[PDB]
This record gives sequence, structure tokens and C-alpha cells, in this order.
Amino acid sequence: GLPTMNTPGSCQFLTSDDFQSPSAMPQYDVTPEMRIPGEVKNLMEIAEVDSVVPVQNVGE
Amino acid sequence: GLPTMNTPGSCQFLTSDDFQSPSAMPQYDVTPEMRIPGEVKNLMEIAEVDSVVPVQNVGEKVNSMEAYQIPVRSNEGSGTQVFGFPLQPGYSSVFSRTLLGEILNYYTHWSGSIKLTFMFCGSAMATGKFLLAYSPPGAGAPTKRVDAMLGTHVIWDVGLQSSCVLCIPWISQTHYRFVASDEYTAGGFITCWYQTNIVVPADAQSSCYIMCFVSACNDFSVRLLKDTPFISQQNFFQ
Amino acid sequence: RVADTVGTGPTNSEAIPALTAAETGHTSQVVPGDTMQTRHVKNYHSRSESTIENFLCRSACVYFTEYKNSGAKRYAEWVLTPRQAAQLRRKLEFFTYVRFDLELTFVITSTQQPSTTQNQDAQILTHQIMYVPPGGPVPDKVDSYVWQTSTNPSVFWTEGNAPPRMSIPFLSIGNAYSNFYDGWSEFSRNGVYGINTLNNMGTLYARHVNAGSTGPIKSTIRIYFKPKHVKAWIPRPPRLCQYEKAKNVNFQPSGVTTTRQSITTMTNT
Amino acid sequence: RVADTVGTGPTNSEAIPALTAAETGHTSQVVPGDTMQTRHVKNYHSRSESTIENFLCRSACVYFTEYKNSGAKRYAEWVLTPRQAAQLRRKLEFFTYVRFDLELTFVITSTQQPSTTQNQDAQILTHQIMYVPPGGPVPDKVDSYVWQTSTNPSVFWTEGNAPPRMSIPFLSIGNAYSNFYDGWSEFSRNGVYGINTLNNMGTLYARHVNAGSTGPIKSTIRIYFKPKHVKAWIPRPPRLCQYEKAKNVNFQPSGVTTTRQSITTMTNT
Amino acid sequence: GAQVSTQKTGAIHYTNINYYKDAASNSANRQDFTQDPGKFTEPVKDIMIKSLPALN
Amino acid sequence: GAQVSTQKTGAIHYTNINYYKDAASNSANRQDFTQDPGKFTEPVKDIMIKSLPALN
Amino acid sequence: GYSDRARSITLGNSTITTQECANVVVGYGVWPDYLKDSEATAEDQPTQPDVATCRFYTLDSVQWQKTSPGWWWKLPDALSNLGLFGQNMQYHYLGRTGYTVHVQCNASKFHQGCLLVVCVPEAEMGCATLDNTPSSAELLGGDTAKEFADKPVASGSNKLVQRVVYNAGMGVGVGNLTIFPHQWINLRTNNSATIVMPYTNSVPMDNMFRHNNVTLMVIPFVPLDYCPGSTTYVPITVTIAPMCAEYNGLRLAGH
Amino acid sequence: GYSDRARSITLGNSTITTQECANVVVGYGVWPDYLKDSEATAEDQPTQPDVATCRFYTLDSVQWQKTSPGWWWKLPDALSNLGLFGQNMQYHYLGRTGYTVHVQCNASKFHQGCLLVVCVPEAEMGCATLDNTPSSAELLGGDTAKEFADKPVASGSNKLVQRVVYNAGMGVGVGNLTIFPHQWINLRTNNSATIVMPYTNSVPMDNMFRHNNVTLMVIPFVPLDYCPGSTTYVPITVTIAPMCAEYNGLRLAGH
Ligand SMILES: O=C(O)c1ccc(NS(=O)(=O)c2ccc(N3C(=O)c4ccccc4C3=O)cc2)cc1
Ligand SMILES: O=C(O)c1ccc(NS(=O)(=O)c2ccc(N3C(=O)c4ccccc4C3=O)cc2)cc1
Repeated sequence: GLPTMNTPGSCQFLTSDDFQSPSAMPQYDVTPEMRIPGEVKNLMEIAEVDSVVPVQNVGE
Repeated sequence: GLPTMNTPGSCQFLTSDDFQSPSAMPQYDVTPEMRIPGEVKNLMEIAEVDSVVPVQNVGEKVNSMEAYQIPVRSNEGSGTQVFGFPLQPGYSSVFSRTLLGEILNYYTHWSGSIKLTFMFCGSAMATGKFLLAYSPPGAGAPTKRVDAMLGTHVIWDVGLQSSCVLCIPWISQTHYRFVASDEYTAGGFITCWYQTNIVVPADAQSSCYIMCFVSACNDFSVRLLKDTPFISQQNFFQ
Repeated sequence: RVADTVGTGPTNSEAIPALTAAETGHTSQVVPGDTMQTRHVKNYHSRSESTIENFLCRSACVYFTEYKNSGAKRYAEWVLTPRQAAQLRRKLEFFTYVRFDLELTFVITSTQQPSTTQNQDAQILTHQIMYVPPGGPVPDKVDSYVWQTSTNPSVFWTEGNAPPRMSIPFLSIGNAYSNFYDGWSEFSRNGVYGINTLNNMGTLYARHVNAGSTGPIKSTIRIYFKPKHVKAWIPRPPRLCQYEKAKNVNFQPSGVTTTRQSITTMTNT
Repeated sequence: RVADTVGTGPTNSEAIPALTAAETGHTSQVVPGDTMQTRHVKNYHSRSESTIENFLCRSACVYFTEYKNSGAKRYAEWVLTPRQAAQLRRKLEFFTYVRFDLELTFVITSTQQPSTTQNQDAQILTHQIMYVPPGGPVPDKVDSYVWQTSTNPSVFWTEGNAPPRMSIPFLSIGNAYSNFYDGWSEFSRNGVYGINTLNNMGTLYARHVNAGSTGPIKSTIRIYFKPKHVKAWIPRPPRLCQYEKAKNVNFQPSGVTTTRQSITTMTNT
Repeated sequence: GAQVSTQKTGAIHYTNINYYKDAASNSANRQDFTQDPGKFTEPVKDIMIKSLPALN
Repeated sequence: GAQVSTQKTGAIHYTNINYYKDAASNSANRQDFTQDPGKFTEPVKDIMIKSLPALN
Repeated sequence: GYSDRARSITLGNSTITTQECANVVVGYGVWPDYLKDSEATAEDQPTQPDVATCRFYTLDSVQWQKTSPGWWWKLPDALSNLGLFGQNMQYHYLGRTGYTVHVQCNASKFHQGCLLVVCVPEAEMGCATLDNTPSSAELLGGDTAKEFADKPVASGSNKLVQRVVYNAGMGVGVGNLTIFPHQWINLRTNNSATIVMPYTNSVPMDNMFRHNNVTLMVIPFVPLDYCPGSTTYVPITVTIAPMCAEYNGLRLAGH
Repeated sequence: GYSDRARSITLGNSTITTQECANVVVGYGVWPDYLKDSEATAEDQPTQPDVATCRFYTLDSVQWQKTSPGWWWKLPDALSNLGLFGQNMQYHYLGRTGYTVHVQCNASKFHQGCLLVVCVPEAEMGCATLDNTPSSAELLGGDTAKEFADKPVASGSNKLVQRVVYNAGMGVGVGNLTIFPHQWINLRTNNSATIVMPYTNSVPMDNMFRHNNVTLMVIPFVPLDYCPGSTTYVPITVTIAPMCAEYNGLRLAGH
């Protein structure tokens, strides 16, 4: 026995948590990796590109 | 006290988990070890062995030893089709009960080459040549030898060494394929045609036989385990 | 960690870092210093909470079904797709190809159903959530041999504890999940359109292990997906018009923007 | 980690790695390169999720029984055998001899039984699952001295907690469990056929410790087996025809394959 | 081994040990900072230098 | 002691310490990779070499 | 060398020179090259078409009206007629390609207008009927330009594609299509667009007569406009060239 | 030395030479050898029969008809009559053996047919009645070949074995029996099968007059066939030789 006292915060599920996990099928061998062109690693890669602004508006 | 907060995932039992455990009777001394012949350590040891394919099916050619033999006879016009079945193990009703296919039905994926050894069990004076062709999916199976040639074929010339291995190579657009039927991926068509009709002298039977064997290659792997559909039960065995 | 501004000062030489055709498909980089003069400003702002992973790694509810514990539908069934919830779907459809592992958490909550049954008392319903890989067996009656979980994974969860969690690795025939597939499955180009076998992780069935209370109880399995270890390639426009189908990109045409008054108005309607 | 393909090219010498009798009981190894030419292809595919252990180490339900908490059968009894479920049994019968440890997990779920009893309220039933080694004492009445668990292992589990788990080591008179025994136990070759004492780990009895609610409650003990530390020898054909008995290999003859049309048809019926 | 790395600070140290057999069950890689906008922005063959007009 | 070994990766590190007296209560040996098809395949006395026919 | 108005792309036999234009837009930063062994999923031996399936195949010209909706040509299905590219995709199960999509349109210096030339990989089009998929004869070209419309396509039981310029037939705002490699053909100055597509797919090689990996869309954002008289027929001509073609699995002729 | 058509297996006094055949199939990769002290469960002193219980005991010949179902001979119970092997198993409680199962069948070069020669360790046969076990006089031979049938054995209260070629009397597909060491006797060329069984059991030594560790099955997959006339009686003769016999616990004669 290793004494522990559960701090409040336990037995809940957040929608933004991040933890270790139990696997489903264990020892599954994931498919290889291809270097498919145009990899994205940050949203600022996408946000720094021009897009046409629809400045004019009336009703049609 | 050592503070801990139980992450969600606790207090459940999976059917594929793996953990330490409390023992029952503690300090039990397990029996010794014998080196009994023929140890298995991988399913690919079993899957790379030949098994007879029951290519022929009709309705009573599926309840006898007529299933395994492929009828070959001398027909005057050459370009007649000997057999033809798609390559789609673990779904195809030709490989559904073979050794390779039965291991395959416990897996969802498969990848690797497959060897189809055809063994001529005719007379010892009967001859014949066959054009064994595998045509990848790109069209809906040849209906003539002149179309089958274009695929990946191997002309088998008989006369000693009564088997010839047509090795089907991996042609797929993905690194795995489904064992269960799908139409994003398919496995093409395996056909056999007469290259040069069966020439049989006198006093020798003019109807011979071929046997088809299915085996896995050494570039073969299966991934993602599921459980078979070809076994069933109702009530428990009393 | 973002970039920093540096002192400039007047400019009267032929440099014009402003004037440059944007007709060449090149999005020019212009700093404050180019259109005015701005001294050395240090920025400590961080462009982290904007990473591809952190963006997508948030648990979103993809679905929920209901199943009576005593009646007809004693089990629910779901073909796994993120295409059942608008919220998660639009985030994924911001990339053409994505690769990731999944964390499936199930939040099962039970509700008693009105009935005239006498002495209704529950004895802690236990739920079974079972994953059936693609091309598995399919249960019918809830007592079928299929539920023996011979090889098929399953989480057994007693009610009133931390919700069940399990991981799934990256399972795809290809090397990425395609969020948009232009093509058919059939070589004759008919049938289903973009119903390719790469984003079809079989079915997930759930049912009550026990017979619960004497009366009827209806339980609601809510499915949560959380993308871990994400790598996303080829960015693409976010969806504009509302979704119509769970396997097609069908839509009804609608506005290009929200309307306002004139071209020179300074206040949105 | 699987093997790799290497460049070949044309072949016009007397090698013929294709033509070779398969009449010698030798399964020849032929690569792509032998029947065509295929360049150097690297394969990173992994033949792990196909290991003997990983195959068999999946928890499968072997059985389940029911026992009233107030009436007649207040206890259940089971002679341990994996031969009660088709699913697990067929996997084990893919090997002639297997050696392994067991992890027994019991998923006990209670269901209230319809009755006209007044004020039925449970006070958290506690279940006792007891392992009785082969040649132990046998309980009758549920109050028998046998249930004192003097030396016999037992798990005491209060309902509404993580399901009980216990390990059993490899217990066999021999050095492997025989999944197929050809022989009798009697020297005169009569009686039981292949009911050898090597796969007979005694009995497992279970009952309600407490008297539960005033009314009747029926509980359902579901037994799960999970083979750890597996070593399997001598491979053998998987079962074809359906199982008929839990201790014999009795069967009714059935098809050799699923039927189709002609020998040259390209579509399964 | 125990992987120790700084907590994401604005302007320290946490032990983390993977406990599962698969590497598909490890916690997300929330920290993974890289930026390289020379892709979608400015995909041109010959980079336009900011000191003269792009066209002649 | 703590046994540290790589997680099964496709193409890292987990502590694991056995906590029970028996060695029949340790977690399964899911990682245990070996292949040796020179058994059931090709059980022949004299190995047939791929360059000539098996029979004379 | 001197002015950047000049460019000259020689692939095999055909050369496209242009007197005046701008820079070549290279992919996402990748130029199409052959697939290496560490990506090769095929186990068979691939062919090398080289120069004989790398010439600039000049697709159908379409006439830009004063007000015109826009156009699109699918990429493996605009070349399924022309030359040896149309042969090879049919005799081979798998194919892998890159492109040089060069859209050329000239105009006088008294004309104005502005095309957006984008190349949308994986353009999965919606449908007028909100529960039916497109047909394969409306959705695809035949090397012909399919054109959109400026009014919603009316719903019924029809399987005709939903075609509205402003939603691009995909249900995404037209103004956001610029993420994808592109260029503009502003008639004021700059008379061609060159977009070098590298092979983009989730799998290393895929059948091309069932899957269309790229879709070129040419959308006029500023309508063609001019004064009375002059010329009134400014066509847009598309010249596409396969680049680094590679096939596998030599089957037989099919669909 | 020269052709591989030749083979010659000398064990003790009897030699089996064959003019034409193929390779010897060695077990699972193990050749029968004596049990070492690190496997010896017996505490008593074993005998050494040596050459006098290692000769090729020629069991009953059976005649292959044009269409014939197949045959099987249990292994410790086909030799329970012949020579000193039949004595020793009865005077000794424990026994340990390996085998050289050599099935020989000749045919002319105008005959065709093909036998599968497998050796199934632990062949536990089913029964026609789905709740009764086999008898010990139908299930076992007496050194005689028991033959299957091509039609299901009708159910009743009978304890006769379920005998159907295609299920092999075990309820496994006949076509999958090839895992086990075997060989084929294709009459086209190759006129014998040699299968060297090493001792296979879960325990190191076991009684042989109550347990049958191996079952030889000879199943014709391609029926014997020929033209009218010629010879019409091609027998199959089985020669089995114990190999590395070892006994313990010298009791008295029994059953
Ligand atoms: O959950 C599964 O694993 C499981 C549930 C249903 C199932 N399908 S079955 O093979 O049709 C089957 C159907 C019913 C029973 N069964 C009974 O009929 C019964 C009566 C009384 C006590 C116990 C039981 C019991 O198990 C056993 C098996 C298999 C496994
Ligand atoms: O659970 C077991 O360990 C246990 C249960 C029953 C048992 N069998 S017995 O030896 O027949 C036995 C039978 C009954 C009682 N017993 C009573 O009759 C009683 C009356 C009032 C209070 C307590 C008790 C009580 O224990 C004690 C022993 C032994 C042990």
C-alpha cells in the first residue's frame, strides 16, 4: 500500500484534457509515412495568405 | 498521502487490456519446460504453407473430393478457359475455407504477395502448356487468351517438376488491403487458358487434373485483429 | 515566439517594398517599417495556441444514440465517421488530408422512463461498448454470439464511475485519411461518389449488460473524439454553406457574406 | 519487420526458380523478382500484430450462469474449460498444444426480478467467487462449511466497483495443455474418450454473501479468460463444421466451401 | 527514463513517463513549435526580393 | 530496477516495474518478435536450392 | 537574364514561350519528381514514358464573353483522349503524375478583366439535388470546359452538379480559393498563369480513370469589359503537360 | 551422389531402397533422438531395444480402386501385433518413439492419381452419433487399413466413427491437412513418401496401448484413372519403422 488521497479534480472528463491512455488493439503497426507536399504545421501558415475581401454589399 | 486525481479511463474492463495482476495461490512452482518439436511463434509460420484450394464449385462439387480437382481435358480449339476466380482472400468463396484465408478472416488488413502453385496430376505421357495470367483490376477480367497475355502471365511448360509457381506480386495503390469486400480496393482476376492443348497418346487417359495451392510469401504481413464470421453458436454446448 | 520590429526612419531611395504586383501569386511580406517608421518594439507574443495539433486536439461530441434496456432497440449502432456533428466536421474539413490517433470517451447517462411498473429499483446498470472492426460480424438480437467479444475490443463500464476511455491508433489503408475524395469506388464511375474505404473504421455497438430495473430505463451513449498526434497537410477553404448530408458535400447556395448598407458605411447592419 | 524487394532484370539462364516439384512436401519460396522484374521496394510493414501471443491474448467470454439470491439455485457452478464458447475455443483449437497463464475477470451484473414484494430496496449485494482446485470439497447448501475458504482462493467483490480480477498460473500435470487427446483414460479403452486430466482446473462456484433486498434478485456472473505468457506448439487446421459437444469433437458433415456458379465465374453467389 | 521539459511559460519542469506499450497511447504533442510560411505564402519559383518591382 | 524499452513504433520509452511476488502475474509479452519459417515450410532433409529442379 | 516578362518552358518537343507574363508559381514548394523506393507501394516494375507523354497537350479553347460564369477542367480526365497520356492511364492500373498547368490568354491594352487561376486538389462537387450525387458526364469534362452559372441550379430529381460561381460548386466561398497554388491573369499586364502541381495524394499512386486528383478552375473575378467595336472574342486556351509520369501494373484496356 | 531419384533407408536389418522418388520430409525440423536427462520424468532405468525394434514393419497392403475414399492407420496400434514392438508396449508402462513412415505405391506411366500422405498428431475423431464417443474397434486398426466413405455415416445410436473424406473424420477441411509434415505420391513421377516423425507429446513419455500419438492418413485427392485394359489393382503398401524406442517401468503383460 502506498498512501494516496484523491484531490478533487478526479473522476471528471474535460473536453480539452490530455493524458496517457489504455490502447485498444495493442501492438498495432501503424502504416508508413509519406512526405505529401504542402505540409501545414501552424495556422499562421494559412492565415498569412491573401483572400479576396467582398467589400461591396447591398442586397444582391 | 500522495495526491492523485483519477483520470477517466479508470474502473473499466477492456477485452484487450494488459496489466499486472494479483496472483491466486502465491509461490506456485510452475512445471518444467520441454522442447516439444514444431514450436510456433508467429502466425506467418502457418500462413506460408500450401493448402489445396477448392476452386471447382457447382452444388455437389462442394461436398466431395471433386471440389479440389480442376478438370482439364483435351479440347481441339485452344483459348478455352481452364478456371477463373478473383483474388480477394477471406471473402472469395474459393479461398474462404483455405488455410491462408482462414487465418486471414481474423484480420482486417493484409499485405504481401501470394503464390499459386499449380500441380499437374495427369498421366506421365500427357503434355500441355498453360498460360497462367493474373490481370490486375483495370477492367473486368479477360475472356480471351489474347487479352490475358497483356497482364502479368507465366507460361507453364509441363514435363518433369510437375508444379510451376505463378507468383502474384503486390499491385495495390495502398500499403494494405481489406480482407472484407470493398470497392476502393480490389485484387483483380486470376485466370488460366490453354497455351497449347493437352496432347495425350493412346492408352493414356485424356482427362487430367490440376491442383491449385494457396500460400503466403515472405513479404507478407497482417495487421488489425478482429474475430471471424465463419464460426457460430446458439446455446452453450451442453 | 513571434518576430520583432526594428527602427527604420525616412526612406527616399528606389526601394518601394510596397509597390509590387500580387498578380504573380506571391503574397508579399510587408512590415510596419515599410509604410511608416516604427521604432524597435519587442514582441513576446506566442504563436503556440495556434498550432495545427492544439487546434484540432479538443474533444468534440460526434454523436449520441439511445437504447431501451427492455423493449426493441436494446443496442445502438454507429458507423464511425466524424460526419454527424457540424462542429468537429468543419474543423477537419479545413485540411484535405489529416492523420491522427483517436481517443474515444463515452459519456453514458441513464434516465428513467415513465411507466406504471411497480417498485422500480435499479441495481447499477453496466454498459458494454464494443468496437467491431470493418468487415466484422454484425449482432442482431441482444444475446447473439457476436457479443462474446472473442477478439473484438470492448469496454465494460459500471455506472457511477469515471467515464470509459480507450485509444485507437491510426487505422487507414492509405497513409492519410482523406476528408475529400473526388472519385467513385466503381471503375464505371457510378454508384457512390467519394465513399472511399479509408475513413471507415467499422462500427461501434453498445448495450446493457444487465436487465437493470424491473421498469424500463433508456440510456444515452454520447461519443467523444479527441485527435492526438495530429499531422495535417494541404490547407483548404472552410465550409461556407450549411451541411446537408453525412457523406456528401451537398449544399443549398446562400450568401457570400452578411449584408450591410453601402460600400462606405462604417457600421454593420 | 518484414523482408524487402531488390532490383532484378531479365533472366535467360537455366535457373527456373519457378518450376520445381511441390510433390516433395516442400513449400518453395518465390519472390516477385522470379516471375517478372520488380525494382528495390522497401517494406516497413510489421509482422507483430500477428504473433502467437498477441493473437491469443484477448479476453473472450467463456460462459455465464445465473443464480437467484433467494430461492433454489443460490450458487452457480462451473467446471473450468474454455469449451463452452465457440469463439475462444476455435482460436485455441488452432494449436495442438498450448501453455499459458490465465487472467480471470468476472463481470457480475445484477437485475431485479419481477415480484409483488413490498418495499424492495437493495443494500449493495456482495458476491463471492470461489475457486475450488480439482479434487476439492463440493458445497451443496449455501451455508455449507465449504464456503469458509480455509485454503481455497476467493475474491470478495462489493457491487459497484471495478470488476474482480485474479491470475492463475500454468497448472497442468503435464508440460502443456492438450487441446486434442486421442486416447481413453481407461486401459481397457472404454468409457470417456479424450477426457484426460490435464485441462481440468477444478470448479469455480459463486454466490451472494448477503441476503440483498427483501425481494428476489437474480445476478449473472460472466466469466472472462485472457491468456498471458502464451507458448503454442504444433499448428493444425481450424475447425470447419460447427461444434456439437463441450468435450467431444462430434460434428455433422457440411460443405467443403461456400458454393458459387461455374469454375470460371468471377463473382461469388 | 523521465523526460523533463519546461512548462509552457509566457514571459518550469514536469516529469512525464510513458506507461503504455504502444506509442499511439502517449499524451498529445501540444508543445511542437515550428513555423515556416515559405510554403503557401510566396510559392514562386524565383523569390521576389523586396527592393525592386516583381515585373520588369 | 526499472525496465525501459521503446514503445512499438511504426516508422518511445516506458517504465515498467513488476510489483508481484509471482512471475506468473507479470503483464503479457506482447513484444516478442521472432520469425523462423524454416520449420513447417520446407521441412525437407536436404534443402532444395532455387536454381535447378528438385528432382533429377 | 534581363526582363522577367520572358519565360520559356520546354518539355520534350513542345515549348511554350511567352513574351510577357510574370513568375512561375511552384506548387506548395515542391516540384514533381519521381517516387523513391521509400514511398513506392507498388511491387511491380514501372515504365518511364519520358518525352512522349510530357508534351504540352493543348486542351479545348473556350470563349470568354463580356460576362461569363467561369470554367473548370478535371485533370486526369481532360487528358484521357489526347496523346499517349490517354492510352497509358487505360493500360495501367496505377499512375502517378505532376503537371504544368499553363493557362494562356492574351488581350489588347484597351481591354480589362482578371481571371483567377487556381488548382483545387480534391474538388468534390455538391449536387443540385440534396441527396443525389453528380453524374459522371456533367461532373467531368471530356477535355471540354464545363462552365458554371450565376443563378442556382434548380432542384428536382436531376443529378446535375450545383453550379454557382460564388460557391465554386463545392460550398466554399469563392474568395478563399487563393490558398491553393494559383496566379491571376490580370489583362492589364500579365498574360499567362503557370502553376506547377506536384503529385498530391493520400496514397503514393492511384488509378486515374476513376479518381481525379486535381481540378483546374478558371474564374473571372472582374468581367471582361471594353468599349464598343474592337474585337469581341478573347479565348482562353489551356495547355497542360504531364510531368514525371510513372505507371505500374500493366493490365489491359478498360474504362 | 548423382540423381535424387535414389534414396536408401537402412534401419537395422531391413533396408528400403527406391529407384525413383523425391526428398525425405523431416518432421517439423526435428529428427527423433533419445530423451535427455533434462526431460526425463521417469525415475526408473530404461531399456534400449536398438536394432530389433527398428526394422521396417510392413503393415497390411490395401488396394486402391479407381474411386476409393482414403485410409488411415493409427500408429502405436498398427504395430501392436508385429514383432517386438507389439511385445514391449505391453510389458512396459511407458514408451517413447519416433517413426519413419514410408508409404510406397508404384504405378505404370499410363496411370494417373495422386495421394496425399499426411501424419496428423492427435487425430481425435468425431462420431456419427452426436453425443456418443467412437468404439475402440472401429476407431482403431489392428494393423489393417480402416477406410472412410464419401457419404455421411447415418446417425442412430451407433458408435461408429463419422467417416467422410472431405472432413477427414475430424471436422476440419481436408484441403488444410498439409500443415502437418507430409508429402504427395503423385503417380506421374514420385512413387513413395517418407515422413520422419519425431516424438510429439505434451508429456515426455506416455503409455502406447491407451494413447495413439500419431495417425497416418492416406487420402487420394485425384482418383486413380487409366484407360480400359492394362492392370486394375495398384496396392498401397505401408512400411513403418520405430526409431529411437525407449521404455520404462517393467510391469507385466496387459491390455
Ligand atoms: O454475452 C455473450 O457472450 C453471448 C450472448 C449471446 C450469444 N449467442 S448464442 O450463442 O446464441 C447464446 C444464446 C443464449 C445463451 N444462454 C442461454 O440460453 C442461457 C440460459 C440460462 C443461463 C445462461 C444462458 C446463456 O448464456 C448462450 C449463447 C453468444 C454470446
Ligand atoms: O460462510 C461460511 O464461512 C460458512 C458457512 C456455512 C458453513 N457450514 S456449517 O459448518 O454447516 C455452519 C452453518 C451455520 C452456521 N451459523 C449459524 O447457524 C448461525 C446462526 C446465527 C448467526 C450465525 C450463524 C452461523 O454462522 C455456522 C456454520 C461453514 C462456513
